[PDB]
Amino acid sequence: ADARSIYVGNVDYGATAEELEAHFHGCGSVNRVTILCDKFSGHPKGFAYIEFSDKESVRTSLALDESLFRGRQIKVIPKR
Amino acid sequence: ADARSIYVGNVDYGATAEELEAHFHGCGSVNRVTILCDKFSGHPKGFAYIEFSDKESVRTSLALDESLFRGRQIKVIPKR
Repeated sequence: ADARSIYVGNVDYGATAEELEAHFHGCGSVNRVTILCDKFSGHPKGFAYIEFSDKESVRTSLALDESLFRGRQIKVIPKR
Repeated sequence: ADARSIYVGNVDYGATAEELEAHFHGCGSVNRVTILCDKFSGHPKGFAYIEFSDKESVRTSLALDESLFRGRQIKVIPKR
């Protein structure tokens, strides 16, 4: 599961799983979206895990590193 | 951390951490909100963890079991 997952940095407290899936939908079938937020107002502090159905989607999704999601650049790496 | 946490059942793919914190804000200071979704369209399938700053907020938050959040009744229990 972690081998089929990416970490997505710079995700805010207004993000939804539907929005995240929609951002990564072209990379492959998504199994689970986990959003983790440590701030709920003011400057955001959080990230997400996207778990793809197939391992191959992970490499594909790396092209979305630095993409704009909800008005800010996201960091995309394989889940550490 | 798990001793300071609740499981929140029946959370949809349109929920945000800010909305969840706002629902539980009266129970005590929140440290982290984790949203976990297995469906991103159609009938939702997901849940959340709310990690409170203080253990005492967990018992308090149990009163919000069956409360309406985003138009549906949520299930609130101490994180298993």
